[PDB]
Amino acid sequence: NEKFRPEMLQGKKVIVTGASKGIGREIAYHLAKMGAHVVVTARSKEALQKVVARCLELGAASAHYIAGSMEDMTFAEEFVAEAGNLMGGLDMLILNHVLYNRLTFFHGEIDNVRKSMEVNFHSFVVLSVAAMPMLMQSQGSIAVVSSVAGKITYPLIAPYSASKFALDGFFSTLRSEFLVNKVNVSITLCILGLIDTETAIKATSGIYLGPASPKEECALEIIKGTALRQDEMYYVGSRWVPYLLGNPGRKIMEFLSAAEYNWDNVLSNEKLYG
Amino acid sequence: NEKFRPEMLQGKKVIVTGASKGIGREIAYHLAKMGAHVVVTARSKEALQKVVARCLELGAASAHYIAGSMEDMTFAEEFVAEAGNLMGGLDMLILNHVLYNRLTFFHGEIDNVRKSMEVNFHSFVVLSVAAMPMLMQSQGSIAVVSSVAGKITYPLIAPYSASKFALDGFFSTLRSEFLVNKVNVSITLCILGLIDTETAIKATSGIYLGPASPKEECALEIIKGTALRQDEMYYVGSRWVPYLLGNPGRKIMEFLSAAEYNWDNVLSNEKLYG
Ligand SMILES: NC(=O)C1=CN([C@@H]2O[C@H](COP(=O)(O)OP(=O)(O)OC[C@H]3O[C@@H](n4cnc5c(N)ncnc54)[C@H](OP(=O)(O)O)[C@@H]3O)[C@@H](O)[C@H]2O)C=CC1
Ligand SMILES: NC(=O)C1=CN([C@@H]2O[C@H](COP(=O)(O)OP(=O)(O)OC[C@H]3O[C@@H](n4cnc5c(N)ncnc54)[C@H](OP(=O)(O)O)[C@@H]3O)[C@@H](O)[C@H]2O)C=CC1
Repeated sequence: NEKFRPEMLQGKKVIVTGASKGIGREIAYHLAKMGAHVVVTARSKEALQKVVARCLELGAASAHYIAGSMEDMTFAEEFVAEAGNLMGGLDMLILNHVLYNRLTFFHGEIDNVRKSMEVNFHSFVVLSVAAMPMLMQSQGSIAVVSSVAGKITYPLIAPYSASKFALDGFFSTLRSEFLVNKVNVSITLCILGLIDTETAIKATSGIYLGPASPKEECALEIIKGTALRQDEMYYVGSRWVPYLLGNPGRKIMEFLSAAEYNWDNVLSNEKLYG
Repeated sequence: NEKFRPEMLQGKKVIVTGASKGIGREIAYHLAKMGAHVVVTARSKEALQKVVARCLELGAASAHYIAGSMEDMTFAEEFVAEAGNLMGGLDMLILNHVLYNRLTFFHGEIDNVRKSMEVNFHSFVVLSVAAMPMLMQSQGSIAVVSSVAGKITYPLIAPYSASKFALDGFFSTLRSEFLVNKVNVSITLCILGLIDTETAIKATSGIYLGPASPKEECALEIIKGTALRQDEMYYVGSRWVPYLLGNPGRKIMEFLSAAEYNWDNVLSNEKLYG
């Protein structure tokens, strides 16, 4: 476990959300080629059926889908339980689905804000909570798929960028707690630049003109970084960009701030209850 | 308009949320000493009443309170309209209320996550949307009260930190678009370190031991930065901390990314629709 080897996903039990098309579908493909057990989800029954059949073709140990909407928090919680049952456990939770709005100036569409927060952030939280016990018993891993727009802001897309930023605040804090605690569930935040997904290409078409990175490789890098158990994985179309997105200032401040807690109390209140 | 002068708030029409205690109450007092028109809100009717009477005493041009809960998006939208009518307009919207959770390791309390997102983030957005036409006609200003834990993560407090990070993703993008567009409503993100608020002193008591900055001055600095129309205002108990909080990387990458849009198309799509 220093360099990635495809063999590391052999027989591992993996959930992939938003896997009927785009990057998600690609993640399933690569996991199937590695011979992982795979449970795939999104809203479209027929699209997921195709992915499932393709994954068995490619050499998945097993492949199933459960269709539903990630704005229903009850489905999200119950999806994880079914997924565990079909696999007899869970090694990796790949949180990938997303709601995209139109690239537009914000004009007070508060329903876009709410829907984006529901689909892109709250459900990732619900999925993680439902999966935590299985991940803890397998010392497994969570991929939190985000965006450059979750580290930095871009005109158009405020609703989306709010939800992605929220992911960083929540999961980074969680990892930080897991580290002190010492939980042995790893959390990888994936910071992706523009990707040549069909929705993204259509979305950005007359609007944003920077180059797009390929989805097949993107999907691979997500699994690499999650398997290698990294805090962050950057796939952003350049080697110098990630240095400007990982602000060392925050790193230093988080480091400095830890010496400000009284760990004796914190750790013994935790053992008392909660 | 280069150095702050108390005169700049004289007769200005200001909403302050979460203003029955802590920093909010201090904001109302400072605005009253400057002779502003003030509408104050929070859930506690009797605590608000006291603050209003103190504000009139301290020299407010006028002072009123409307009590209600920022979990209720209907109240938030109707509060801004009533506030505007009491004052005949609005020059400054100070978004300060917050729900605090106990400082505890996260153990799957999804309701804390939901409620924090509701009170700390969604309501900020609803208030701003409701206020925007009055703010556009006055070319006014919004203060978005955040935290160091909205730029950086801290163990304990994950749900809170998600909400604060959300505010940065949302409002910073909003400012971006306002500059392009060219709206003339300023948005000041207030990054506060530890403040000697009663709630904060109780909350952190046996747990976090860093020094606390005074709420009276904190409240003043929030209004100076908002009146001076700053993108960001730092009040963090140190002069070098802000350097580590404002990632220059982010600013460079935002500046570079701008030249990546086709603004001709963006601006003409805006002009035809939306
Ligand atoms: N494409 C890019 O340029 C970038 C992508 N990313 C990130 O990568 C991830 C995937 O992006 P991408 O592959 O382009 O997205 P796509 O639009 O290609 O695919 C999104 C997937 O999520 C599913 N989905 C959408 N809405 C819901 C819902 N309400 N409930 C359940 N499932 C849903 C979709 O299926 P269905 O619609 O049938 O439900 C689909 O399977 C996201 O987290 C995104 O933020 C980050 C930066 C850039
Ligand atoms: N205090 C500090 O160490 C730090 C504070 N900040 C920021 O400063 C701001 C003020 O915090 P502070 O003075 O410490 O907090 P306080 O607890 O002192 O004040 C909270 C205010 O918000 C109101 N409020 C809480 N919940 C709701 C609700 N659901 N609906 C409407 N009003 C509500 C409270 O009254 P009621 O419950 O009666 O409604 C009260 O008036 C916050 O945004 C905070 O995040 C940032 C960094 C540090």
